[PDB]
Amino acid sequence: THFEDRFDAREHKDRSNKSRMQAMEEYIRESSDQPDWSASIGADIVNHGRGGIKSLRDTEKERRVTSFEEDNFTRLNITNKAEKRKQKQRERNARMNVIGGEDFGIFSSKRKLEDSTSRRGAKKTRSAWDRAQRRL
Amino acid sequence: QVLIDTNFINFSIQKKVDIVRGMMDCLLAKCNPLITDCVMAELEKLGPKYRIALKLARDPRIKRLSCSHKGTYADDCLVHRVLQHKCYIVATNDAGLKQRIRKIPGIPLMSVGGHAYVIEKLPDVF
Amino acid sequence: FDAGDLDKDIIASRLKEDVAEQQGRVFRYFGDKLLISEAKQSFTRVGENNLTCISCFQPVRLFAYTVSKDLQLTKYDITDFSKRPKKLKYAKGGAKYIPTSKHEYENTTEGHYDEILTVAASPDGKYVVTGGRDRKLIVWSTESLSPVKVIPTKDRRGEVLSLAFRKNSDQLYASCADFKIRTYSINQFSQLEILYGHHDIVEDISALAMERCVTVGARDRTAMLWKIPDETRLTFRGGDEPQKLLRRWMKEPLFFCEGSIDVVSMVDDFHFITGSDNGNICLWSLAKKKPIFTERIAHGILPEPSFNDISGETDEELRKRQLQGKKLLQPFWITSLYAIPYSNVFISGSWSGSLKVWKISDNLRSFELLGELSGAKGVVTKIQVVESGKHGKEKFRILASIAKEHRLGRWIANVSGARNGIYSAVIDQ
Amino acid sequence: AVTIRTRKVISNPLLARKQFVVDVLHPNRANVSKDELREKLAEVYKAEKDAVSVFGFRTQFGGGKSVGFGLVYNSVAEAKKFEPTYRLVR
Amino acid sequence: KTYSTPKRPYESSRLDAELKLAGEFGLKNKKEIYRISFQLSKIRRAARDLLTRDEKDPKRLFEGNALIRRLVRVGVLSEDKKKLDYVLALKVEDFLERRLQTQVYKLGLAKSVHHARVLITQRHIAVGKQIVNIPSFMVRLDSEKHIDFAPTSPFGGARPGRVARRNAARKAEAS
Amino acid sequence: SRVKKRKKYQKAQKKLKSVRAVYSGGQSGVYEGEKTGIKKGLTRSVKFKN
Amino acid sequence: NPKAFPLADAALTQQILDVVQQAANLRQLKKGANEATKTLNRGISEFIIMAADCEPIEILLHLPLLCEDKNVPYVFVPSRVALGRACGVSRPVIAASITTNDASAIKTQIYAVKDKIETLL
Ligand SMILES: [Zn+2]
Repeated sequence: THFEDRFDAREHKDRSNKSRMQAMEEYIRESSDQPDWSASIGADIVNHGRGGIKSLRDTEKERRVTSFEEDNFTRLNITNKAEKRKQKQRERNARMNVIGGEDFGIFSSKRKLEDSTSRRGAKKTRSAWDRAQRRL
Repeated sequence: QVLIDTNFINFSIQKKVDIVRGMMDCLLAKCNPLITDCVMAELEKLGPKYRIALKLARDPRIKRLSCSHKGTYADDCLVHRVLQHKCYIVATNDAGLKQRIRKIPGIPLMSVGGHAYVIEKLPDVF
Repeated sequence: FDAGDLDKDIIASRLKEDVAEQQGRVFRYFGDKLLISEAKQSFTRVGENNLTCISCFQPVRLFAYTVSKDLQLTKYDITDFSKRPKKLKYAKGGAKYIPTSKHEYENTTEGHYDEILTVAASPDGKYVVTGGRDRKLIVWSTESLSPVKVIPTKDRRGEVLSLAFRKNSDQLYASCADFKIRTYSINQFSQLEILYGHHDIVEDISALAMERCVTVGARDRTAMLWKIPDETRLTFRGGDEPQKLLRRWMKEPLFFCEGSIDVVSMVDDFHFITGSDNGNICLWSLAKKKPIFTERIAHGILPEPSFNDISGETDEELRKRQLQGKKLLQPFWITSLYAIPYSNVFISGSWSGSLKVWKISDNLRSFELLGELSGAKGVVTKIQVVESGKHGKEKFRILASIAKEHRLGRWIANVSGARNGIYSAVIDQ
Repeated sequence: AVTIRTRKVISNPLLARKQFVVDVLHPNRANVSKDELREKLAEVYKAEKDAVSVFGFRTQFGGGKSVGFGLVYNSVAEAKKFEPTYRLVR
Repeated sequence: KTYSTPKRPYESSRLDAELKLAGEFGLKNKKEIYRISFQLSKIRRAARDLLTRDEKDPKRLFEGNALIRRLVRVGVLSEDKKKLDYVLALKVEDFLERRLQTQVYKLGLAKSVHHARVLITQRHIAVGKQIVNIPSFMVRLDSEKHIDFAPTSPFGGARPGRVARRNAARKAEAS
Repeated sequence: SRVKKRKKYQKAQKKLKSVRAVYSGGQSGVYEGEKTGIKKGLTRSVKFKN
Repeated sequence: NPKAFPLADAALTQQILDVVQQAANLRQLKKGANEATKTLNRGISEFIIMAADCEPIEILLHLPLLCEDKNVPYVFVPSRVALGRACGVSRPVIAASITTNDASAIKTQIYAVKDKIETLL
């Protein structure tokens, strides 16, 4: 016949952030029983005020920058076509949705919770003998 | 705790909304709707071609509270339960009853229109 | 087999000069070697009263420090383990060091004017620092026993509650009643960085060689581990319900809810211990939020007050009815808890008059009683373990400070046979 | 005065230098004025000031602290060879 | 628009609502209620959509465990009300008690909400490490014990401000 | 505007003491009765109509 | 039959004394039996914490006679000493009181305890 034999980056690309739904992991953090590395109090808040406190996504993505800056000893900056969205549309996602540093933008979503889990999604017990071994 | 007319039930059927499930859409909080004893005496008195309203009125989530009156007339049973306490929230769609309650201060009136219900004198709409 | 994980090793292969930055666990297992039955127990009677803390410098001569509510930093020697501790120098405070303004930022008087609470010796031996309710951290030169630097805490509520040095490095961590944790360099005498987060006053802090400290609030029932540089922290909550204990025991005593977490010692990097007021010594683990082993009342129940005292009524059978039997009873608090680092052994001290020393199990999932040191009596506040000798066979000297009161206030009944002074005890092998 | 903490002390013998991230603590002052660090980062070592090079100081917000990157060379004549010209002029 | 105007702009009651909420809590205008009331209407419509849905449906299970736990941490919902029947009932006074105007005043330090408003906007009160000077700050639950005067503040432990330091220098040269 | 909100509510809390008799404080003094006076014929009580 | 009735549970001892500690810092706590007596006369007390282990039990037992006259709730806690550290006082306070103050940050928390006191009555 014919076969492509083509290498793919997208199949090796991580898709963890696509199905990652935030309210599902908030159950995880209570049921993990590991500690979770909360920062200090005044180390959170943004500009003496105006910018709402910190998202826990925000102390993650800013941590990703500091982990990147300490490796390469250099800084990244005001590069404009990315900044005009990702500072406008992101800091308005704060004031529209975050309240006291905790996100309430989850709850107005049409992204439904089922489509991540979906009765384990793939590798599903579609036959009868598959159902006996999950009982095993 | 919301009082209910005959008329609010009748236009609830024509506009395809549940009472309890449909009130919570307008009101956004939990509510305990409660038909008085005078109002149930009207719904029976409306007769045969309103009996599907009389089935929907007697629902165990719809509460009932008695009254001490000598009469059926619930348009004036209701305002008298409102002046003496002012904790209730009247659900009517009678034209004369709305005018009877819009003069009373601080009583959230509630009517049915179009798809869902509407409230008037609640300050805490949203 | 990964791409970046090889690259992570290559970059970290070149990484250099991390000694205290690298973690160390429990490796020292002399807990079965110790003999507590025949271990000698020597007590001393000092003239001052209401002793508060002991810290002891140990070289890489041995030494001892005491501080008492007579406001007296006192300079001692213990370097011979066969004799009682000996006076070298002292420095009593007083009321001549009361500040002039009494309200300003400045509190720069050289001496303590009211109620010291805690002491700690710098691990180089060059300095020693005292703290208290006078909201002044005064570091003292050891030799002439003079105030070398006085540090105002710059807050009206900032009374000092505990002092904690890093091992072999003079980074000084200090706990304060205003929900603050001040951190200090001592060689440069400068304020490092301020940590925040307890809902209650911070009664105890301890450290190791690493840049981490563990602090406890009193009533909040939380113990917090810290990163000093990244300024992040952990949260360790207790919360053992008695109804989960009682219905566990209904498948077949008393159980107590936890009023406070008072003291804490850090045994290694991944585990530590905390004392409570309901006699709990909880072994904690960094992987878990719940304690990895709870051991209920250590020193036992507090002695029940007498039947004649509580009623004030001449009918004798009526006196026992008011007591309500088991309901009135209380435990001993845990007012002292310290482990020699990286070891299987820690000591608990209270006013039951028995320094109940515990052995950590080698799997580090529970601990177990070693023995008791019954020579002391009355309220015990602090514990410093000082070792000597060769590598394998080590002579020790537990030192504990005994007061008739607690560090922080009276809160005490029917203390008896208790003298102010140092309890010394040498355990061999 | 000032107090300095060093994190990730990484040695690069290709350029024959000690790299580290510098964690500068400002107890009350305003800032640290990099010439004063090139003084103080020298005398924590043997460096004879101009074999150190500090550049990446962005402050902790609200003051109190600043974080950046320090380059400590060996053999001070090498500082003319591997540093850029805009750090020679500083 | 971060805030929606109500369907009834001018009633007899809605005007006498916003007299009181601005009166007791010391608000600047009519706008600062509607920023609160719009965000609350997001949360309350979310809670009704979780009660349209059956129990053991995971969207009611997980997001319900999220929303209640999220409202504990901002201190609006008390911890004992750990059910979705209570997150409906919270009115807009529950958010305004968590503002820094009232939470300074109700902690002390003020003598009045309007005096607590002035202490915020002049940078005296501090929330943990960072000094905070916006009064609608919405203090979380864990942050509540920590509200205190700044160390660089003359009501705290610092030097006096200019109007004492000018007067203290004035009495020296006068005398 | 934050003053006119203050000086309205502080003005519209005096009116509230005049429309109804709003609760205030408790009784912290010593004295028992009333300063403004008793009327015999008022009956400020909501009567339950039939 | 016992004179120190009602005595609180161990779990309720925690929830009471923790509310006492914040009311100590907010200055709504008035400390001492002779001071808690006065707030019952002024009518401004919320509820009354009493120590069961103080000797005698009758030196403070006038308060439930004074509280039930005025419908003010009251409890017994087992230790005067553990009420001391909740009080922030160097000496054991054997009787405390929570004053009614409307500018109370702990107002939603006091009424959680107060409702768990009337449960005992
Ligand atoms: Zn009727």
